[PDB]
Amino acid sequence: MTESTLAFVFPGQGSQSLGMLAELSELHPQIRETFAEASEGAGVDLWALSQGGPEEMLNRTEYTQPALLAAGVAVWRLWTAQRGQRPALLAGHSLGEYTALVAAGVLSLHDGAHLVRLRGQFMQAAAPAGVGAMAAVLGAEDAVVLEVCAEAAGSQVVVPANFNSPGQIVIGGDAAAVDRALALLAERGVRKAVKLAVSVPSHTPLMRDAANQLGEAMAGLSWHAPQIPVVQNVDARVHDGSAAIRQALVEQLYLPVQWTGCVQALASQGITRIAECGPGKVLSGLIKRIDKSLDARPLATPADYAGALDAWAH
Repeated sequence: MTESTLAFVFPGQGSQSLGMLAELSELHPQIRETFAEASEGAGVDLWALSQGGPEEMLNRTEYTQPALLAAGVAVWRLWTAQRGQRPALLAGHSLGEYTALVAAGVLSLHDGAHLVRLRGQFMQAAAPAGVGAMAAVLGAEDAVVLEVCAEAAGSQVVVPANFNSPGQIVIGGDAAAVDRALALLAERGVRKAVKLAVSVPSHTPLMRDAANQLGEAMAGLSWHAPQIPVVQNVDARVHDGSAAIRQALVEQLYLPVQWTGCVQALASQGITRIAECGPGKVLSGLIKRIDKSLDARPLATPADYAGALDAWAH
C-alpha cells in the first residue's frame, strides 16, 4: 500500500535544463502525454520548450514553473504506474510544493500548470528585470547571514529567501540591497557568495502583492482532499483543509522556504528514504547535507530511476 519510510520531494526553479527527461521519455510514452496535458493548462507547449528551447524562455519563471511541474508529475506518474512504493509524505521546493499538491490529487495537472504559469507571471510583474536579485551564501552560519541582511537593508529589502541546508542560505530582495549584503559578507570574510541568474526575488517581501493575486487565482479552482499529506515550506507542517493549504501557499510566496525544516520534519516522522521526483539532483544534494542518514535518490534519468526502483522494490 503506502510505504511509511518513503517520501517524495519535487524540485523547483534552478532544476530545469534543456533536454530534461529526454532519456526517460524515449523509454516511456506517458512522459510526453503528461507534458501535453500540462501544456493545455499552461497555454504553451512545455515539451517543445523544455527540449528545444529557447533556453532564455525556459529559464523565465512563468515558463520554468509549469515546465518543472509537468516534469515532476511525469516522473510521479511513471513511478506510480511501474509499481514503485507509494510515499507516506510529500514536499517540494517553492514551485515543487505545487507539484506535490498535484501528485497528492489536490489539484488537477491542468489546473496546477495553469496556476503556476500565473504564479510566475505575478512574481515577474512584481519585480521587472533589474529590480530584484537573489544570491546563494555557502558555508556561513545562519546568524551571520541574518544579521548581515538586517544591516544591509536600509530603506530597501534584503532577507533570507531559502533555508536550504546548513551552510546554504539564499538571500533575496532589492538588487542594491542584495549587493550591499554581499559587500558586508565579503568584509566579514564570507567569500563563497554568488549572485544567482534569476531576476525574481521570490520568498521576500517584494512578493507580498503578487501573493494576494495568487490567492485570488487559487480561489477560482477546485481543491480536493490530499491523498498523501504535503509538508509545506512556509512552516514545515502539513495543513488541514483547502483554506489552510491555500493560505500556506499565499504565505509561501513572500516568506522564506524552510527547506531544512521540511526535510527535518520528514525525518522526524519516520522517513528514511527520499526520492527526488523530477529533473536534476539539487534537492538530493541538500538532503544529504541536512541529514546524512537519509537515503536520498534522484529519479531524473534512466539509470537513477532504475536504481531507485530496484533498491526500494515493491
